[PDB]
Amino acid sequence: MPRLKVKLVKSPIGYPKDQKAALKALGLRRLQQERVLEDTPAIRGNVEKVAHLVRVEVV
Amino acid sequence: YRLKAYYREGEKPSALRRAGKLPGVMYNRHLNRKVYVDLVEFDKVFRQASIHHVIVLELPDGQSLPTLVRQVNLDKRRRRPEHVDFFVLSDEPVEMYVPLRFVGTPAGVRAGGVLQEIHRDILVKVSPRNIPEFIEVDVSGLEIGDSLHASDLKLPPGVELAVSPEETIAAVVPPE
Amino acid sequence: MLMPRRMKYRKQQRGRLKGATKGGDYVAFGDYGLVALEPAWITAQQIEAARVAMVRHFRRGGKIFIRIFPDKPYTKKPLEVRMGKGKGNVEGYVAVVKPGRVMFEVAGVTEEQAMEALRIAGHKLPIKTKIVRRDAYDEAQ
Amino acid sequence: AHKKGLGSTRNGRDSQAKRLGVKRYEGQVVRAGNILVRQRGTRFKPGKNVGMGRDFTLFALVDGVVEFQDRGRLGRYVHVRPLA
RNA sequence: UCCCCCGUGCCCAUAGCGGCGUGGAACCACCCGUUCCCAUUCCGAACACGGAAGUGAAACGCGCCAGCGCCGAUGGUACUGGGCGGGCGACCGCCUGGGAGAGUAGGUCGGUGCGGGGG
RNA sequence: UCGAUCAACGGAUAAAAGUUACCCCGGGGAUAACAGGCUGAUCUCCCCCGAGCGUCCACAGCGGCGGGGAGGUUUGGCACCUCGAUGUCGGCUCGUCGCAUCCUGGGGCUGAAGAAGGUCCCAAGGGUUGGGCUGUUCGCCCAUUAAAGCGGCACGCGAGCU
RNA sequence: UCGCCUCCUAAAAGGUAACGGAGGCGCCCAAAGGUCCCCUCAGGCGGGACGGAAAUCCGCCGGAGAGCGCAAGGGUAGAAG
RNA sequence: GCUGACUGGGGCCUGUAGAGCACUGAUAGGGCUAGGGGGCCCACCAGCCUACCAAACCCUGUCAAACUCCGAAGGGUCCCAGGUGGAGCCUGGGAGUGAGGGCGCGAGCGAUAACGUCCGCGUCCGAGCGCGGGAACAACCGAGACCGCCAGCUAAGGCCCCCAAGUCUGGGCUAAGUGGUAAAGGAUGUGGCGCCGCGAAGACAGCCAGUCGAGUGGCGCCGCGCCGAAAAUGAUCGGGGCUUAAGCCCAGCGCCGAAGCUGCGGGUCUGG
Repeated sequence: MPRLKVKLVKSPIGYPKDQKAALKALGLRRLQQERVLEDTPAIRGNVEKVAHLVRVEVV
Repeated sequence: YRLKAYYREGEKPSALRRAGKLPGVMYNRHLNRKVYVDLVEFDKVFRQASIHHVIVLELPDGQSLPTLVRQVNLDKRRRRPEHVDFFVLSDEPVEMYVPLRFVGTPAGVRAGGVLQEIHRDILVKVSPRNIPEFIEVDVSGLEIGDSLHASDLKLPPGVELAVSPEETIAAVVPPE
Repeated sequence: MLMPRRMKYRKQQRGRLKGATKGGDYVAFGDYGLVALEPAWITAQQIEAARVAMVRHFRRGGKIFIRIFPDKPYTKKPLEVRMGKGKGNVEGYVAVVKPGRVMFEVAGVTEEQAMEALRIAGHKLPIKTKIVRRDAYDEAQ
Repeated sequence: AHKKGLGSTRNGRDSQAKRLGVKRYEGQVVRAGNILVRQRGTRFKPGKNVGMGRDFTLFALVDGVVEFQDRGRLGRYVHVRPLA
């Protein structure tokens, strides 16, 4: 699968718990953090949830 | 009565509306197509044609479909048409409304009263190749007391009364 | 003054005003409307006042159609009192009005008289109004 | 400092809430006994391996798996398809 | 495998109402009886028993019909998960996902499982 | 298996009401009265609509039914600083500010002949009295007056007095 | 006002406060209980001696609006009547 | 010892938003019309009429927390996947709390008042009155501060001077210092889109209508501004001062800018 590189670029301070949790699932933990992940729907499903905190990019 | 129609693919209706176009559809037992028309030109037409008179739609393949309107949905606020339903006719007999001619004026005048066009038009079964222009009434002795309802009409050839027919059509009633 | 003859319940909750009108939004009777441009509760006293002005204008003349009806009760605690101790007493009644509602309507009149009459009424109403005609308001086939 | 005088209401009651409802859903494994619905009528009618108590309560008669069923005018049935 | 009827389930009104035609050889009914079993707050009406002259009138089965009932898209709206804006407020607006209800076209005078009896 | 309006209904004793301005302690700005604050229903002022009033004639003077605001001086609503204290009416003395102006200066309409009014517009620079009655605020009254304005300053001002 | 039950408020699981809206309970039935077997409502339109506008009788039409001791809701005639 | 939050797919459960009028009520206009009022008019009891009150029924229009023929988005739950997280589950020792506050959204109360009051979901302050923005300012915007740096890149917000960075570019509006905070309502204030009147049947405005020789009027959409606008110590958009802007709308490029992120050194705790 064309893997995903997602990066946290906006602070989740003020946002809902589930969204803050969702970030953990992925494993984004600092800002500017970058991770490459599989393109599986469970991963995507979370990445849509936070779309607005993230720059998303394909690999 | 002709209108340049166009073919709508999947452009957000919003954007079409924004751009002075009027989204819509056309259908009959056989065809079903997303269309759009221009607003001000449609209105120019509809302002007269309405649902009483046929409109011929000119698509971008030169073809010219004979249609009736079946629906004008509109935005309550900014009371404008959001979307037009066009029914393309063929030959099978189709139901529609046909306008009336309120001749003269009623005799209920001394008590201040005023006419009520309860039915400007009536529902009728007709063939697409025998569509009448209008129907002719006879109002004159409509006083402050009595009225008229049912099949008291001058039904021409090609016509079938598709109402009750026992139902009130125009009654003169007291002033405010 | 202008109120129901019965109600299932005597007092009722205030609620809210989402947009639109739901219905009562097209002409239907007379040949000229007065339409709402903003939501509001309109009180019976206002409706009446407007209506009377309409008639007064084209004195005893044409016809009038009052298309909103005050079914909602309007509570208000006694004057000078503090909070609590149940809901207040019913003072009057309102008609909930939302943009694009055709509140009035007229028939058997000149456009000049009509135009004017309505305007007048629009003044008695605590909201902004517009005048209407009889366009593509003919939801038929 | 002139205090306005007030009344009373004759109203301020409701009952204890009673926790009604479906208690297991389609495809939950259940043991015999397990109550499946707490209801005030025949909102659900008892199906295969489903008993119903004096109070309309439906319950598994076997260790199985729950299936629901709408039969239009016949109503809604809860069954336990047994595994074994 | 193909008819028709008799049972008996499933789908849950597109199965229905109302109209109109049909069917008695076989089934089935209505029917003939009220001795016997069994019955009626009074009635052989119903239930039940013994029958087989008569009828398909009733009821049931099969066909046609859209007046009523039922079902019902597509399109477009409303509403809204989530993201963001305007207003002093009532409330309004843009994004991206979901998307009615009414209504228009249209459709419907049912479909099917097992077992029996008859061509 | 029985005896509970143990109903203040998870049920203090088997058994129980008042008063304190003669009052005390411990606390609270967790909670009222004064003041401020938020709010502005009420309150004061101004505006929109033009049924009608005004012999005639919607606005000289007026405005039904209704509609929209301003101000924050009323009575309140809320309980936010203050209960290890923010003295809490009115009077006097001392002022200073606002204009929605009671005189005085301009001015336009007038149902303005003159004189004198009415009404609105601009304008606080200066003025805005002495008494009787009540603690009074305010008010009514006497005699005057060009006039005898209405408010804010913790219902200005008690480490200034009463 | 103080416990208990029904409805709403309650934002389509559950739960959800206020001196919010609005009602009931502190009983009752030896048949109003167990089982077996039967039976089907309210209305409406005719028609019928005393007989109202429903006394009892007949005939059509009537899927449920009747009824189920009592408040409300749910349920229910393929019965809980 | 992988079972957690959260996520993907499947399956149930649901009666709100919206909508609807089939039930329960409310309701406008019309028709038809049981009763009743009342006129015609008599007791032989009938009978005719009613711009009166008024069931059902019909047509056309609506309303509802305690209405629903209908019904989303979402929510709850089980299964199967991902998910090693200062996740989860189990047994025990020690607590503090049991006084909340604001903001947004959804309801109630209230007056569609309150730094009001009561719940619900969320979030922050509380304990983040540490840091940047907002003139100043718990909870609005940005962002979670182990220590050090005379390094670098960004966030919100900014780039005429105070004050870091553009008196940057391209196109419009506006003439009120609007901007620099208010409504009904008024106006030949401006600008931009629309569509009709009707003009050598040459009056649109001006002197006898001829001359006059052309443009005239009327609506409808949209932007910016004007009056409506009066309170009490000295004023003011934070201040200077801004007018083809230093205002407003639309485009774009670059820079500035936090304790956010990088770089470099160090410390500590966990796991390997």
